Amino acid sequence: GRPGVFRTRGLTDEEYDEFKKRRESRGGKYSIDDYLADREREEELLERDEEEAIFGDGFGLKATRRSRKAERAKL
Repeated sequence: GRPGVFRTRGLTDEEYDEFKKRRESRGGKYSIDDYLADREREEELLERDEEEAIFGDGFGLKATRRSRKAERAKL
């Protein structure tokens, strides 16, 4: 335990700028820990899933549906 009113963990200008933007989004009511919590997401979301076919056995979310053969695209 420590009396750290404002933490950082290791936020560079870019992460902090994002944080500022995100904090402005909250009208200033956005502490670093709120950011750090979603940062715990961002890093998880930084890799996997979006690389196609990681979020399960399929990749339908981002499947390249070219669909050049569709006489009835909407039924």
